Amino acid sequence: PIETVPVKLKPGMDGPKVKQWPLTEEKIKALVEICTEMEKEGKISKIGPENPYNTPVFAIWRKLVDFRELNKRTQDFWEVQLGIPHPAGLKKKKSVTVLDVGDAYFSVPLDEDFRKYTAFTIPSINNETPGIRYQYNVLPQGWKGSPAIFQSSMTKILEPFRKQNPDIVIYQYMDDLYVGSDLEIGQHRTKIEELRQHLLRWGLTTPDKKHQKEPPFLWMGYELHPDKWTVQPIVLPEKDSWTVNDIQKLVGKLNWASQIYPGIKVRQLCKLLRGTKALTEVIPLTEEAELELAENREILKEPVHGVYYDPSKDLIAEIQKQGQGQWTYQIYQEPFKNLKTGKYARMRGAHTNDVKQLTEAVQKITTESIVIWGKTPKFKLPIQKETWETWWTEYWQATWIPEWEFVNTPPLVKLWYQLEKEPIVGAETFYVDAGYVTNRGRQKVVTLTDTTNQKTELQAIYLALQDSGLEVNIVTDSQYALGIIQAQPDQSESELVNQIIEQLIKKEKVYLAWVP
Amino acid sequence: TVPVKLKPGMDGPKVKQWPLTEEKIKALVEICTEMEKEGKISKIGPENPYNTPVFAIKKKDSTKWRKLVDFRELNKRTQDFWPHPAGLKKKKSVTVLDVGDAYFSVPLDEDFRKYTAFTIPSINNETPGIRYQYNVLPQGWKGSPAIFQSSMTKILEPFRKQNPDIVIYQYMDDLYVGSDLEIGQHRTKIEELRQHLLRWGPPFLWMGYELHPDKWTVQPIVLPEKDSWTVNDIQKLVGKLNWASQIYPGIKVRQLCKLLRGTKALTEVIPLTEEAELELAENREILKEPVHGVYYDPSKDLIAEIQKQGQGQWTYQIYQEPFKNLKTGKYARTNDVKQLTEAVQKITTESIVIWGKTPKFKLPIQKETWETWWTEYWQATWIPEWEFVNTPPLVKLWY
Ligand SMILES: CCCc1c(OC2CCCCC2)c2cc(Cl)ccc2[nH]c1=O
Ligand SMILES: [Mg+2]
Repeated sequence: PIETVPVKLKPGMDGPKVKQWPLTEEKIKALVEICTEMEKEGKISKIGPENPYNTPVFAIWRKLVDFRELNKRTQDFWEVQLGIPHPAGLKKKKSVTVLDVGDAYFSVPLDEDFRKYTAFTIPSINNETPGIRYQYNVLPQGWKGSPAIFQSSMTKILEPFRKQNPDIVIYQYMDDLYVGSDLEIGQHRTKIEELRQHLLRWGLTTPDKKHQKEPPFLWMGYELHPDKWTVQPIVLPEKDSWTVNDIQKLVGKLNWASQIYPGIKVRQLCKLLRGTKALTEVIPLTEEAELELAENREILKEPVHGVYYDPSKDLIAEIQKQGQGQWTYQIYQEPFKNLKTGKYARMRGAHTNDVKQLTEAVQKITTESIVIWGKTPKFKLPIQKETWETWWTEYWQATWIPEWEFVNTPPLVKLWYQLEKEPIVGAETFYVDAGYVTNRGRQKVVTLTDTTNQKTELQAIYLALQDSGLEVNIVTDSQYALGIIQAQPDQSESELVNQIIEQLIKKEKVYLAWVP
Repeated sequence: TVPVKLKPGMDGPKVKQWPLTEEKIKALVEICTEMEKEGKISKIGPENPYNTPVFAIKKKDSTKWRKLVDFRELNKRTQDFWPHPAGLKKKKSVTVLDVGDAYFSVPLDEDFRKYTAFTIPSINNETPGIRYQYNVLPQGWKGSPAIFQSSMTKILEPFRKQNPDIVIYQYMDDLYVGSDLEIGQHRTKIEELRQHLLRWGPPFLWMGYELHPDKWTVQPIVLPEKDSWTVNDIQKLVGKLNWASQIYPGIKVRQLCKLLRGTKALTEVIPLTEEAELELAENREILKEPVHGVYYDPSKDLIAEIQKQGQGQWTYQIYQEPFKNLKTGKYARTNDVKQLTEAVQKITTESIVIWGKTPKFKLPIQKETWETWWTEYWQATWIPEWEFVNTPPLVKLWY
């Protein structure tokens, strides 16, 4: 049988001592029949008055024991720490058959010293008589450790047969067990029954081939084939009336697709949510939201599929700017034939620029790839070395991009302006603070309503930019705005800043300096 | 085995493991499988909820991979154990060794073992993950040096009295050997300690090359000495000064600020009045040296900030209290990250040598990046505490 895993209650805690709710005699009757079988099978064993512990049971006729209390008093286990695979990470198989493990918890011994805490009681039907007490010998369904402990076992139980059959891969998941190979249909179906045997050996019953499950595998929002994959077919509604809620879901449903359906855009839809006062509120669709819905609808009407990983081949990641703020990418191995795709809206910080933002996209993809394929892909970016490098070098923060190739695919990212590294001669000089004074005598004093100390600082600079000529030196005491602009942003959530940015793009030379 | 406990009330670490690259995972499987055969570690079960992160770093001048276990959290939860040589930092040459292997002989308290739990992740979550715990003293753990202290002194008693002209300082998995002998005699004397260590149970860290602490420099603040001075020049000059004044309050700006009266054009050149000329020269003198009255509080955390000056140039400062720098330096080249790691490691080694402690860094980088590449260039056997930050413009320009 299986090596027992030792269990303990959380430090300084005793076993559950909870009272059994009354039970309809008809329910008492069904439990006894059930429990007696479990005892006939070894799963539980009547016990004596020795044991003060008790856990409530009730009928649903099936059996259910409430282990919440025991669970709260049970130690933490290295949990199943679910982190599922992503189809793009799998490798193509010829055949993949799954087996449903017949009552696995009931098939795994339970640490002797613990069994006593798993005690429960079946009330006797008549008043003067006491009811039968029990405890578990195996993994109690619904108990805290059962999963961790069950999987753990399974894994040790699968080690042998696994190294004995290299030409086979098994992925464990709850009760499911998936077996794959590039073995001959029969030769594959063979090993499978070879396995089932080995499982039976430790008493684990699996479904019959007449009753097993074969591809496609509709699992966790996915549709899996032996050679390909995708997302469960998604269908967009056709309403006249859209609720904040329907909208919110649609957007969600659209994002989901993004990992494989390139071109999905949710901007116009997401915009619908602004101001909304209730989940049931009907928002009429704007003209551009219609267009978007209509567009995605068409993108979704084409059954695109994903490909599997060929450890053999390289990973190529390609990125594009789907519009200010939006980035699209696709990881492929074979020329323009993906395994996965995706977007990136992630604006880090109020102000930013395409170079920075793109670089951040590289880091996500990078992070993402190590997680799925265990390696970073070679990147193909719409920015050139010189451009990157120029930003790179002059930025206070450290950053590094893997190996990458420039791909001339508009729009190419660039810098619409750069601050003069040195004051400009022949250019007027402005001193800002809300207003400005210049070496040439000019000045403007404006009154701002609702502004904030800092927003005032920018207005000044803006003002100066406006009034100045093609070339300008600007002197400010605001250390903040400085930072902002020195950063060289080309987009901001703050309108003000965008204006400034526009001014900046227009000038021939701007020199910004800071003074106390 | 010695009964070791976590500080009172404290439970064991449950630190997430950062995604590792297939290559590193492989290195780790190879390594760990052998540490198992040799019973240094043992596979654990689900009854162990604890976890510490592992990594595969690279050995300098060796194709071999080194497993690096980030016991940082553990060490913090480990009970304290109940002397740093001020002379070490004075030696001309310091060589560092990896006596990490020494620990692999001493068993770890069977009851503490659970807390050394670590995991080899799997790619794409396709497998559970290989879980293990230590049977012996683990490298990188704070306990090991201590518990081995004993057998460690015994092992060095002979060389120490035979070569009392040599300073030998241990820190975690490293051994610092400093002297003043000729460089040639050093490497020769070093090599001798080696076989004297083999005689009981060690590679050259940092290339088998030497640190030369004595030549360590304290980069003071500097002012632009220049021909003609423009309005801008001065404005910056006054700015930089105005700042530094909080440290060296003997700095006067008056006379310089006078040249800057009136919205003149930035580029306009301003000649310096004798009064200001001398004011600067004084400010210049004041900066020539670190501000007096800055002492190291052994009871305080040692902090370290790094700044990127571009072109492969960085600036760092080690202080415990703001503006009260215990040390400052620069570092020149590679890519931003490689450099940045090399730096931290340089700054740490020194920190150790000097104060016998590792400083807590503030890094000018986005975390996801640091997490991604750092292991690719790291070579130390320890890992300092670090946090990630955003470097202010002025304060970078001031260094
Ligand atoms: C069992 C090995 C993991 C694996 C597959 O199993 C799947 C794991 C995720 C649950 C569903 C089955 C898999 C399934 C199909 Cl349908 C095609 C290729 C595959 N390639 C693989 O590497
Ligand atoms: Mg002013």
